[PDB]
Amino acid sequence: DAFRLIDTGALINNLEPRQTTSNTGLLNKANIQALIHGLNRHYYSLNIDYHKTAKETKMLMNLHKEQWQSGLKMYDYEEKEESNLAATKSMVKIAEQYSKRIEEEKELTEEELKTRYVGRQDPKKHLSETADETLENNIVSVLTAGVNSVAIK
Amino acid sequence: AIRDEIAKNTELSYDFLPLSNIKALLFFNNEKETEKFALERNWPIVNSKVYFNNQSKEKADYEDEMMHEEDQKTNIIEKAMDYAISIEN
Repeated sequence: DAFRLIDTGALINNLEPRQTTSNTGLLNKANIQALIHGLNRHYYSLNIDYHKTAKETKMLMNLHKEQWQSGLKMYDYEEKEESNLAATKSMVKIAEQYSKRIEEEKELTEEELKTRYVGRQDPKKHLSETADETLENNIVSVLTAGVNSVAIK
Repeated sequence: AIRDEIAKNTELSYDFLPLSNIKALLFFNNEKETEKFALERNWPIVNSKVYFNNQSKEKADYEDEMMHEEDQKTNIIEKAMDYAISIEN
């Protein structure tokens, strides 16, 4: 945060509005009590913006030589095996919760439905997210193996 | 018409028939006419034995060059590409 003194003289004659003229008025007001008291009775707090050239931006942004090469680098295959097995197993356990849920859960009063049938930590949604993340990955996995084989030989 | 239907069949079964057997299935009345038909059927009969082995293999190799041809043959590469654009549409 950045600050610039105010003169006591300004505050005594109540001439302080001069310093806060023609502005958007966005002031950080985080931190109060003694700190804020001191600030109001001594300095003025105003915004900080960060300006940078696009030359600077690009140098920083650029990463490794091996960055643009990585797609033919591939995971060790013992880990892909492990991952395939973990996902099939996990969904099974949340699927139990989901079957129990739609036994009933067609009455009334929203919040009660969620406590009765464990609609909190909702199983349908948590399952839909895991199922898809794993599905997309497995497309990437195959894609790399086939390409590696064929491109090189 | 009978001779062409039978001719087709006997390839998938076996590779070797004697001269007599070729004549009997296809119902030729002359043994020499048999050997003549074999050339026209693009089969070589050599030393009294058919060698169905040549042309059949040759035809498949020839069929393999044509143009329709990528999606009909089906590439595993293509499967990933088609799957993605479905989703993202």
